[PDB]
Amino acid sequence: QRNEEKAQREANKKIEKQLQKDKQVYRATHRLLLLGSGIFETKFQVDKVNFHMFDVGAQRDERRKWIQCFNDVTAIIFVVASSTNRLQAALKLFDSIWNNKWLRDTSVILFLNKQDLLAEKVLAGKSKIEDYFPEFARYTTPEDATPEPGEDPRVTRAKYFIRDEFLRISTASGDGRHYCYPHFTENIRRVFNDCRDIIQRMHLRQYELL
Amino acid sequence: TASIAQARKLVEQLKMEANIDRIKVSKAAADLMAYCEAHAKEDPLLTPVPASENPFR
Amino acid sequence: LDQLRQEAEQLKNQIRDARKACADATLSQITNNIDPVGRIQMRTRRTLRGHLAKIYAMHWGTDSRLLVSASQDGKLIIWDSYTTNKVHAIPLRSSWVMTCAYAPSGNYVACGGLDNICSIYNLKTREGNVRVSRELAGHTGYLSCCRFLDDNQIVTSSGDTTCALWDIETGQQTTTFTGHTGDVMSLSLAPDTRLFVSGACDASAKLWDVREGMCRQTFTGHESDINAICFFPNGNAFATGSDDATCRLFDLRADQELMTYSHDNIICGITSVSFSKSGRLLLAGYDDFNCNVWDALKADRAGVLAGHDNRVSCLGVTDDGMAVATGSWDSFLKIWN
Amino acid sequence: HAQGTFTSDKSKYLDERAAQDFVQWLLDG
Amino acid sequence: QVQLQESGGGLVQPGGSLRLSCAASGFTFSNYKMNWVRQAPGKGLEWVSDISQSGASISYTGSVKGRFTISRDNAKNTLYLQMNSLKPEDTAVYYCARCPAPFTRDCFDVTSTTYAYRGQGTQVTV
Amino acid sequence: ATVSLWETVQKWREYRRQCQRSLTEDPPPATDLFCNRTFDEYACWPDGEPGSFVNVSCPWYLPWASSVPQGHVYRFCTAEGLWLQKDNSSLPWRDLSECEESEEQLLFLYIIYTVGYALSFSALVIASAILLGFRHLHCTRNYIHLNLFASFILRALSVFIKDAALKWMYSTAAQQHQWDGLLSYQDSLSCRLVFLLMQYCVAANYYWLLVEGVYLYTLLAFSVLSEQWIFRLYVSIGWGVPLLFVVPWGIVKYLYEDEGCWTRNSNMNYWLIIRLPILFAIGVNFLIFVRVICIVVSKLKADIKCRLAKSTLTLIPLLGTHEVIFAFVMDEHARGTLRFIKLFTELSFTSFQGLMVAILYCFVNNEVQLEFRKSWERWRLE
Ligand SMILES: *C(=O)CC[C@H](NC(=O)CCCCCCCCCCCCCCC)C(=O)O
Repeated sequence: QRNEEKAQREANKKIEKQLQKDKQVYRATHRLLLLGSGIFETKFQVDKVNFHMFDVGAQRDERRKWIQCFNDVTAIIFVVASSTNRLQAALKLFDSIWNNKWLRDTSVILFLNKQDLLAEKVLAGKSKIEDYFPEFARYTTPEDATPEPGEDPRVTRAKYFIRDEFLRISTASGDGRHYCYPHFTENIRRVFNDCRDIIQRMHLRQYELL
Repeated sequence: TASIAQARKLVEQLKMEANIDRIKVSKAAADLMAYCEAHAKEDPLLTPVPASENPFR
Repeated sequence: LDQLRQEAEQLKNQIRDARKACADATLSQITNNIDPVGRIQMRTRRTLRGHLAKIYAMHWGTDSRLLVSASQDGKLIIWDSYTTNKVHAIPLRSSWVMTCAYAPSGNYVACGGLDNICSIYNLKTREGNVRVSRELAGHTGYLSCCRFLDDNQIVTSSGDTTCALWDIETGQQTTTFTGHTGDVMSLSLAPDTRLFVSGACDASAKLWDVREGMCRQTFTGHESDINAICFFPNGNAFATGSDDATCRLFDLRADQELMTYSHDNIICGITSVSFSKSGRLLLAGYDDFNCNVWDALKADRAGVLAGHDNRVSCLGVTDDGMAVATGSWDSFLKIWN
Repeated sequence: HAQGTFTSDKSKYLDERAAQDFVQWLLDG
Repeated sequence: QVQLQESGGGLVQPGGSLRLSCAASGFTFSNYKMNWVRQAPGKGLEWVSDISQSGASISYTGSVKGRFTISRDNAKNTLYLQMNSLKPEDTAVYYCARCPAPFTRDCFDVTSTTYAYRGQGTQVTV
Repeated sequence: ATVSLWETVQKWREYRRQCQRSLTEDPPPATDLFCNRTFDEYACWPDGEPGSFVNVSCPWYLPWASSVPQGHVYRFCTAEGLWLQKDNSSLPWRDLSECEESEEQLLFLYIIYTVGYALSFSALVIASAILLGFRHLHCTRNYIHLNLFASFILRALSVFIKDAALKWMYSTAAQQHQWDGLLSYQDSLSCRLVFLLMQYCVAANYYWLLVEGVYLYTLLAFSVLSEQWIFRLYVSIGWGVPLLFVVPWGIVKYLYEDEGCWTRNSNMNYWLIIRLPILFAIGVNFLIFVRVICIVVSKLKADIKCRLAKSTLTLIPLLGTHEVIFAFVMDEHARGTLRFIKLFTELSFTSFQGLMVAILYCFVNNEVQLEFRKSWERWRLE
């Protein structure tokens, strides 16, 4: 009858108000994926812009199926512990995240963690970096590289070499669709600046200005 | 070790899946064909009903 | 030790001989004389819009007019598909919803995902205010599929290589079906709901039973992960669709593949499989953004749905075969008829 | 703007022309 | 059933040579990027070297770079790891893996603890 | 300013009445076979002339009367009973060399912008049919594009109706009714309404270019805002603020200075109240242009020059920054050989602007080409 359709339509109308009000909250927030009980949302808000990062803990080490949920995050935060070789173990995971079909528009913010650990490693005589990467033995620190102080050219060698590995994966494919932003671990300001930079490049791509 | 015990439980599960009967695939295939010809009238996506008793118009 | 693996190899070799001994014909060989199926023209009747992110699962009510759909925005919208009216819109605690279910009675709705908890919601609670009836925790990985057997039982597949039969009124795992070595990506309950099939990332499917809890059968043949599984409407066959871009029809008593729905131009995997009421159309969503409609017996694609702007994540036919809803990653549910 | 100008210039080029044409109408008629 | 049957692994002094081969049945070998995953006695699973569908996209760890040379022959459904000048840090169980999806540039979960499409592994000992 | 036609007809009618009141004042004509008093509808002659060369020597209603104050024309009647006659003529002779004045450029400018507005209006109804008929392009960016394209189409329509009304204001049938005295089209309020519609459609075009620039700047520099509140604000700026400075122009041009229809601009302050909001949309679009191009050259530094040039030549039509080069020329001060070329690099540019934003932001747009590819692909499987 027509009265129950009217009641159903007024319920549709009062549901559409909440979906209109939820679209405003959902488009405002930036979804991150921290990829250093099965998910740990950590909402944080810098400069009134709402982020909520998702640290996928209590999951198995087999990520080819739940990583497709995160194809519409603004950024994958990729914390790599620069020291089994667990630096090539993150090189290969970045190689598969970068070239994945669904994460091919999803940009990556790359945090090269533990640079003080790498410093006290490389100055002490525990240079495994030349044993596991012999291309470092012919490497030269670039001229567009900043040796900010507390750094002799043996830690800014290995540090920029390790981001050159990731920017060698990153600049093979994925020219305009997604971007890798390498950083050396204020840490939240870098995520915010690079998410602003991701969102700006998405908008500039929607106008063919980039 | 415990991995050998897990392999023993696996091979016992594979022993459970060995004493079952497997019919000829022609009989099961003819059962599927019999199902598709038996329910051939009451499936509107294959054989569309007229748009009178169709709720999506 | 190592010779135990050799004895298991000889046992599965005996299984292979016992399965090719019962295979002398095909499903294609008997069906050279059956009638063909025409180009299945399905126009999008309704387009349910109202989801903000990618719809990861939809599910039909058993009255075949109410459908729940979960999307990754954190929202579980119950739609009247006959009027495109939203009946409910449950906000969820975790936004990463990889599955949804509708209770066959119509009272509850499950959801679950990367939070590892199945949330069961009462739709007809006191006067209508959809609250969480039961949060079922106990899974160690993400929930991939959940399918109510009764109002009181659910079975949830997870990415901890394990399916589990729960009890909604008590909140604890009645049965725990182990045996997969990969993430169980899907499950499909039989029309009798006594057995259920469950395909996983190890390219294998497994037929269980909710009463005992041990694995009745195991189905190899796929090359990569089984993204989707669905039962033929008699409960004797089931179609698996995997990420090697094939569908395959495995029969239980035949214990092996009856047909393989592939194509040369098709390269991306089947996200969703569904059958018609007759089982004559195997609709299969794809990562090339269109649901091909395969003639299940002849194995030649009858139609293509082809309306979706993104990956067709979910695809469900009604109980009475009257319509077929395909949700997709473009956040639109399309009703095809 | 451009069409204010153009049209102003057009309209008065034609109104002055109509004034001279009216004066030519008075000489014979 | 996806079957990876590794073979050719034995014992040799440092500076020797072995030629591993994983006979791969159950899948179309040409559509998949293959892999070599070694597992040390004291550690987890280290990727060694991948090779794409054609056999011209080859990568390695630097621990094996200049010393090992993979090749696949798509007709015989085979994948080789020619080993040369072995070190005592190269003794491991060499699983020949296979990234799951076909025609994909990504190669996920190959060195995971319970990966499915990985073989049983030749123990190479020096 | 310069004289009107309606002013000339009113001056002629009052001169005609005033000199008919003196034509029958006092007749002296006691001469034999000489000319009498008459009015030739151009200049009234003396009441009696016995053969002397005395005329009024110029009438004072005519447009260029203040240019020539001199007279004494030697045009009198002879002793034949009537004036002297010319070569095969029955009209009284009079010399008209003493009261006489001293174009294709307007036709050339008109052809260019008419071709441009027709090509633009065609491309923009095709672009609106595309942006309204795909349902995957239906984002808020394309709603701001669609209102921009509708502002362009309203601009092209108002430009066509304006030129048609200028053809109807000074047609020979309209001039015939106007120097008969009453009831012209130039009196009718539909003339005033099409010349009020032209200004509103121009201002709505400039303010939808401003809304496009403001929207792009809030997308880049600012945060995410609520889509419906920002779209209700954008339609109110693009369609309502043009009313907010057109309705003052309408009422001021109606009551203060209503010379002719509202087509020529006598008082330049009253046209400044419609120019300065348009100059304000132009200025804010130039600020947004240089800020977005700085954002692009900062994004491109992370050849560079050939991609930046393509992005700049893509951004120039969308915001209307090709007006900035000649917006400050200020056609009060542009008179001469600049006033032509200014009009050229105004008019043509704005006309073909509707073409350029339809090629760039619909046809060679990658999302629209994607929708055409998928539509032809899902027709090919049929
Ligand atoms: C003002 O100079 C003349 C008054 C004008 N009269 C005329 O029509 C002059 C003759 C020139 C006609 C010019 C061609 C019009 C455009 C032809 C092509 C249009 C095609 C549209 C492209 C899509 C008047 O006021 O009317």
